[PDB]
Amino acid sequence: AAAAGPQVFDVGPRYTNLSYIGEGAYGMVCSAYDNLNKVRVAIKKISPFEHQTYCQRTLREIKILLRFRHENIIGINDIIRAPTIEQMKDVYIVQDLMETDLYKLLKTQHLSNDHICYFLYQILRGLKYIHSANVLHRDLKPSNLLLNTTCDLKICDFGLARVADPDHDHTGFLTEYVAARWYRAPEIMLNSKGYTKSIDIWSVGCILAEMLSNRPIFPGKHYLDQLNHILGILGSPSQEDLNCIINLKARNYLLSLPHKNKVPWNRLFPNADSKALDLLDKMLTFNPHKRIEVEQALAHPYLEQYYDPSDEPIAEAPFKFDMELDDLPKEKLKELIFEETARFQPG
Repeated sequence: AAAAGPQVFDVGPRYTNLSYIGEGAYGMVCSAYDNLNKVRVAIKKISPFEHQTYCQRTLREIKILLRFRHENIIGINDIIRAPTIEQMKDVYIVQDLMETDLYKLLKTQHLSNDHICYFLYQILRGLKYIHSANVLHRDLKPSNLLLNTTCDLKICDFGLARVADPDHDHTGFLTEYVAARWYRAPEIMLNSKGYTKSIDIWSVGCILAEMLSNRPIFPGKHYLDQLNHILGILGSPSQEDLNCIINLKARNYLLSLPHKNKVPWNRLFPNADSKALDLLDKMLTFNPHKRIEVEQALAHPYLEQYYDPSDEPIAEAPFKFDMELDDLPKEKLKELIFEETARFQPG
């Protein structure tokens, strides 16, 4: 039983020279030498079967990532688990080794306008595929964007992902949310469950702004502070935009706030390409109805060096129906995880 910061990191025959590369979700991550493909790889140990919540996120992510096949979405190369449900306590997920992520890179590295353009292009190319599969990522943030040494970008972490459900998106004011505060669309704090594609475009807009300055654009300390940060830059919502918020607690909260004028993007980002700020403006639109769609963003002039819709594939097999994991008991979720991982068994 090969050990790492001894705990058990027991990874097949084929995965050797374990080097600890931090902590993940329900276990730890280590790089290793894939003795078959003769390439170094990332292996995540997942230990979720105790907690119903851990089981749902683990299954959701595995079902999505095995169905997706796209250059800008992290793939599962392999899954190591016991041959029986009884012996299965841990799952190991093998993925392409990505040396860094955009969080780590933004902490220390200035991005050129060309890198910002290329990274955004790749984010939106992967997001087009995701949305075309009727899936929302719901937790896009720099740490969920993996990069290698040749600047290939892959979206990861579909733990909070859901099938899109715009018909059922409405909710009351101050409804609890799980996804990273700083990347939350304004509507999440007002009247949205985050079941529409527009919530992911907002997150990408936030990431673009963070790429332009190396600092999060809306670093809210609390749930309503998130809103204050947003309205500090976009200014008070228009009457028309308020008219779309029929929820009285949310509308009267917004009406209670002092009037704020829009801060021009060119004032926050004086060194930024004007086309990037044009596209940022359209991604960070208050009204989710007026917010640019992924395919429109790809067609924006900022991305004209890369834009090729024939080379921006969509999903063959969208998740047409809700994945009803909400109140399956753990034991059902462990069996589905077992069944979902079966294709990787010599067995």
